[PDB]
Amino acid sequence: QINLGPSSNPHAKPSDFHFLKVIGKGSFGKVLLARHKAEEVFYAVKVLQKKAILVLLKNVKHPFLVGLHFSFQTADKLYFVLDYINGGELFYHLQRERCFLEPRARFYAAEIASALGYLHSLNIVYRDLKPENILLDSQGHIVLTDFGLCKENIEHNSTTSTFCGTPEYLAPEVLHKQPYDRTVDWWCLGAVLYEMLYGLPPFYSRNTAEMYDNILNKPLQLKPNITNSARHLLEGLLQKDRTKRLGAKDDFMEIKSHVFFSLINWDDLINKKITPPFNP
Ligand SMILES: O=C(O)Cc1ccc(-c2c[nH]c3ncc(-c4ccc5ccccc5c4)cc23)cc1
Repeated sequence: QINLGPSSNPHAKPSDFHFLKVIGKGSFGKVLLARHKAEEVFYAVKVLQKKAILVLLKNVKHPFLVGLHFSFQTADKLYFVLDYINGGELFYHLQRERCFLEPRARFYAAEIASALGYLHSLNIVYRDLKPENILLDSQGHIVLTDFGLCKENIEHNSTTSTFCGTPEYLAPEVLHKQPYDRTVDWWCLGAVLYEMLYGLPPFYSRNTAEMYDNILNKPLQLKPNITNSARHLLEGLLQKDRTKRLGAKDDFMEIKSHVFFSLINWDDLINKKITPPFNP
């Protein structure tokens, strides 16, 4: 038996679920579309094998983090019942539109920002924010797929391909392989916003090794057609030196109070009062 925390359900079994189709295979297992036999509703169920593991689960609730309903385990597998977020991946919409308008992009960046800031206040670092970790809900609000699995305890192939790697934003410090502090999430935020405005990740290249080389050595070139506030924020968030990066000295308060997010009422944002610019 593995300790799963307060969300643990000693009664729940795989026999309670009707699995329909595979949702998505990640680094830490597989996610499947399942309909509860009794309750008659749809859940995204993440399954991870117990032989893959070498104080493991710490679920955090937030209007912009996916909700963990309960968790259960068999002799071989672990199950994590999550909200089925149906609005589709944010970056699917991005591809279909080539890029986002600034008010649109700000909205999404702001919702992600708040969730990251809240986690840091509880001494939790997101570590590896990816476009595949960002979804919109039925209404059009940002939902992050991370629910609290201790990632530094799961055996998985992190092997990187030569051309056309898995979309991910590796900060300069992560490439040097230095411990994750909060400021790594701010780089990821900046990279998410960069891609939202420009259509591709910062320092992008078809060659993965060339891409890493850019991240480390090539100066951040921001093309025109974005506002000064957007320009200044990206310059701040995509600082290669993490002691100079925006949100180094005062974390979320540096992002929250930035001129780019002037139009954001953060109280209304968490309370989902600002209606999403796009409805799925
Ligand atoms: O597996 C990993 O490591 C990382 C990871 C990835 C995803 C999720 C995830 C939790 N809940 C979810 N609900 C829905 C979806 C989802 C996916 C594709 C869709 C395509 C079209 C329309 C709706 C779609 C919905 C994905 C999740 C959790 C962990």
